[PDB]
Amino acid sequence: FPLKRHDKVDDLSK
Amino acid sequence: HIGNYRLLKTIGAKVKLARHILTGKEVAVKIIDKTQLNSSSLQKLFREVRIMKVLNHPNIVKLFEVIETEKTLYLVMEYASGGEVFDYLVAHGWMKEKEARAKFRQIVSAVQYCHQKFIVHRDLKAENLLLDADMNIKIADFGFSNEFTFGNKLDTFCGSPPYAAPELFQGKKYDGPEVDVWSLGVILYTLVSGSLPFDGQNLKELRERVLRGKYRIPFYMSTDCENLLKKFLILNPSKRGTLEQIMKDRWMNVGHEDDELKPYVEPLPDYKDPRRTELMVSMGYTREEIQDSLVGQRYNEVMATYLLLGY
Repeated sequence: FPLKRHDKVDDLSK
Repeated sequence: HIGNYRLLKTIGAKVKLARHILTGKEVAVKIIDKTQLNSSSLQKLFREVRIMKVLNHPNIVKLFEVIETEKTLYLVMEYASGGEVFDYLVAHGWMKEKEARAKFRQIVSAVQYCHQKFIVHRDLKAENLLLDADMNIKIADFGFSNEFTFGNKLDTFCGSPPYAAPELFQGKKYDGPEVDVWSLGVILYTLVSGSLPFDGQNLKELRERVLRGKYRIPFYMSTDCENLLKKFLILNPSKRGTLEQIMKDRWMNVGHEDDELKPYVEPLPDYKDPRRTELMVSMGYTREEIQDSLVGQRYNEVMATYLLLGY
């Protein structure tokens, strides 16, 4: 998949 | 202007390029407004600083000095002028396996060393891998990092989705190092292809894909790189390779017949270098305060000058 920035996330279980 | 630093242009809390007035050395200064942080944030900020002070590795961004005022915390950091691996990948598409291996040996050394110091990074990603002027890796951003013990699974499910181990998307108390091992697999994939192995239109797609744990192997990828990826990107955390296992892998050591990758050995401290000490004495410091600053690992102005003279 294309390289792109994602936001950091404190709680990935949601 | 702040302490012994002349502040120059913004390069990124604001990050400003600066010059250390006494040594003339270039540094990156993080300027952080404390006033508008909450207790939780404040707490994590002290933790991040404590962690940065412990880490001393050639492929980890070095902390030189901590300056505090009522309203502002300044972190004086090593400056990596090559920018992020992320933007390097966008500019060059990808790395040939030989270049990828040069970066990835430095990445793995750095992270395995964090683990030796009982620190998990938790946000390993292309944007957090910086490049210095000589195109060496400098790992940055310990904002999600924590200390760990083996007698303790960790509790907080922080990361960046495309790099995050599937146990983190789940509710699952986890062994910290193993989370960084997964993220390293994703990095390896992105250095050699220039693309991410797990993504989708939205995060629900991304999630599903990460949890399936299936990713596509492009036809140009060598058999060795493919087999290495299989040791990182394993759904069950307890059968992901260890970083010490992974250091001995064939892909890691192609062209390094005589120099297998092995765990980094932290150099003994040298707090009494005659050359640096003399220079500082003629700047007006005394040996007594150099000793107290260095032995106390104070990261004050004295310690910073001593460090900057050796850089």
